[PDB]
Amino acid sequence: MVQPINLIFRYLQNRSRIQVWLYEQVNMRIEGCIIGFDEYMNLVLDDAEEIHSKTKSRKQLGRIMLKGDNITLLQSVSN
Amino acid sequence: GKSSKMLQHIDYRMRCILQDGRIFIGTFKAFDKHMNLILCDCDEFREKRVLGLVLLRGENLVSMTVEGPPP
Amino acid sequence: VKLTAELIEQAAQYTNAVRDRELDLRGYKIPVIENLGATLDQFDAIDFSDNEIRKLDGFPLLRRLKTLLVNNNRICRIGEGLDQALPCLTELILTNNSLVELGDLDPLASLKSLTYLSILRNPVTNKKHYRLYVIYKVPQVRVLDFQKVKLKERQEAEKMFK
Amino acid sequence: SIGVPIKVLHEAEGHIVTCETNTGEVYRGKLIEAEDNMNCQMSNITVTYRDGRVAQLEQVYIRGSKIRFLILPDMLKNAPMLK
Amino acid sequence: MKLVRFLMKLSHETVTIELKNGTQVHGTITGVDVSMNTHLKAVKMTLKNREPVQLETLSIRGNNIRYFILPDSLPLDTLLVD
Amino acid sequence: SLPLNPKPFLNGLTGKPVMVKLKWGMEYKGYLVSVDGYMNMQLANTEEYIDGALSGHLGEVLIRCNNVLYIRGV
Amino acid sequence: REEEEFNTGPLSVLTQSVKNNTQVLINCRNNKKLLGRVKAFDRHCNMVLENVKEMWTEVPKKPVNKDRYISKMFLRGDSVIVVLRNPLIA
Amino acid sequence: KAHPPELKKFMDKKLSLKLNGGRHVQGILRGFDPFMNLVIDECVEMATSGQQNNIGMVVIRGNSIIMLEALERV
RNA sequence: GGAUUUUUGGAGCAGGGAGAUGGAAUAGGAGCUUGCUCCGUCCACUCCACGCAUCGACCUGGUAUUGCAGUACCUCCAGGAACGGUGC
Repeated sequence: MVQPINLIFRYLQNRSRIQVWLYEQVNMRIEGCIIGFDEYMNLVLDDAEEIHSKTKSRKQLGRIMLKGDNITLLQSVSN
Repeated sequence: GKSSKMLQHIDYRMRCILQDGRIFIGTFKAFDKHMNLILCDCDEFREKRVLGLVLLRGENLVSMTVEGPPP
Repeated sequence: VKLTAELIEQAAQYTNAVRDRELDLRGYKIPVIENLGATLDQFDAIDFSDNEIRKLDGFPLLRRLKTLLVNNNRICRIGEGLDQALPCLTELILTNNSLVELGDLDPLASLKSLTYLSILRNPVTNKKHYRLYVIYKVPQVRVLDFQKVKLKERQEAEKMFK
Repeated sequence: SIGVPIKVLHEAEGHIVTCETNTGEVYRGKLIEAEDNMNCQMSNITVTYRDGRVAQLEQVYIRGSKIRFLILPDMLKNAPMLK
Repeated sequence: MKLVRFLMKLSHETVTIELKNGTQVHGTITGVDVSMNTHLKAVKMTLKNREPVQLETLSIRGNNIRYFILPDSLPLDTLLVD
Repeated sequence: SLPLNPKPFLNGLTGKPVMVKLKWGMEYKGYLVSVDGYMNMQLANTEEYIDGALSGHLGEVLIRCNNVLYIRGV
Repeated sequence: REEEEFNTGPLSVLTQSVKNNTQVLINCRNNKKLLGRVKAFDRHCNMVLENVKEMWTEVPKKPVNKDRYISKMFLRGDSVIVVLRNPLIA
Repeated sequence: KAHPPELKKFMDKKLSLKLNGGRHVQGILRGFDPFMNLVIDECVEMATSGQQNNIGMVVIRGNSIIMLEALERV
């Protein structure tokens, strides 16, 4: 049995780039490197980028504090 | 204090309106802290839909009123 | 034993086989259907079988009334204000009644929501071209005497008496 | 700590019932597992949605978060549900 | 401090409640619980682009109520003292 | 670097010009003055931005956690 | 603990509205902005206000804007989206 | 209270999960959580045109989980 | 007792484009009635991109099953698509 909190801790220790999809919003997602987490699934992304699938654009913001109530799915990317 | 607002309408036919615009008219038998309504032999109007014993959750409830006398 | 508010408040009401709120008013021998305002349109069907009602009239405004059982009665005339009192009347069972002429079916044409009609075991059904006259006078009815109305019967009803 | 509709849903496990979701999906079948948080796990279930896409699956699991209503048979509405 | 104790002491008053779907129900507040379960008697409800309907009783939940409307002659300064 | 929890990151971001964007598309840019444990934000000299264009200045703006989608420290 | 967090956090921005009797604006999720003086507040942002003015815009379903005034009202903290404090009472 | 969901029988089984906004994924579950969070290793998501895209090990939260159908006989 | 399955809400808003197309009986403004011209609100038809694909309910014809049960729904073929929702 693999826990999701242990997988999030392994992804934060590996410092790999992960993409987070929003809830009830399939057009725009976020992508970045998760540095830390909390009990409320609050992600701290360094040099994050908002990717819009409809317009095919990417806007960088930097240090972003994403709440866990909006992130619906999180996948690991190689970029 | 007395908490007799839900006990006075027990075993009576009530029509509850949903959030999407549906109306379920059924005999309210029991409730809980989450406002879970159990409507035995309930009808769905928006057309008539034969449902019967429908256990609707309290999250999709908006308003409830008395429909008629108890059977 | 006329139909009053105390007889309607003491009558049994439950769910029928079609999951509709029906009140069983059989075994009362009511000579006239009246004092139906005590139900407050809380019943979807009316079971008035085995009665002595002579005219199907005197009913108040009931938007929830969709089925009316008038079987085993002596109904010989229909009221002209049936559409103003029951706009959602779709089921009308008038089997074994006292209807003799087709002219009593002329106030029945005002019910636009009526789709199921039963006129079996009646002297009006034994007349010539009774089904064609019922199809021509009431085009909204789809099932007449447990029979589906076809296009050929509608064409035969629209051809004659046009 | 346990509600009376929750106890009625737990006592109706093993009967042919249906659960209509908030999106309109109706999972129908035998209620194999019914927890206190309206978690309905059914085996040999059938999907009849408001979309109408009727299919048959071996196992289905619908949580209580997106569950709108539940249609149960009237075999348990007489006793011991009479209070 | 707690708004539930202030809302529970507003019984026998003709108020109005506007929901999130645009339906406004005006009536006399008769029962208020800890979960803001508003039980009113002889209320009038007007939905979005619909006709107003009068009911002898109504029960609205606390999560479905968006805003409230109190009369101008309501003693809000005296009812705020716990 | 070291794994930082979001609560000291929100405590240390006070007094710096950040921008909090909500789920409705609008963002408020200003200096973060108050941040409690319930993820509530209170800023001073806030400016509203909608669709990449500035709307106007409001001053002290209070945004709850149920509507705020993200926050970026500028 | 609770009083210090209410007088030192974001709720102090509400507490400056009831102590000094200032006017603040509340933008809701129904595209309506109500400007008024906050009279009573709570931990769940239950705002009971007096002498409020609510402005919005409506379509015939060109559209047009509109406004209205209420003597005393009460709004729950769930529908409150934005709360802005500005020196508008002076 | 805080009872975990009955996911012991669906362990290491290929199931299809539905997420909000009309999302569909298929993969093998690798664990359980009391907050209804599921870890799907070697997951494949269905696009709008119908093509399947492999996203690898993903984590789905319980706030957007609609329905999980087991494609294998348990 | 406002941080994922119930009660302090992730809700709000808008229905593709064109055509010397057609109508506001009593309800638009301006060129300061009436007639005409212009512009930010629908429905009916036609054209491109019957908006698209899906399944359920449903109508016509042909066709198969004569079977004792407590039910999401029940034969198949072809045409038409009045309805529902799903993703773009």
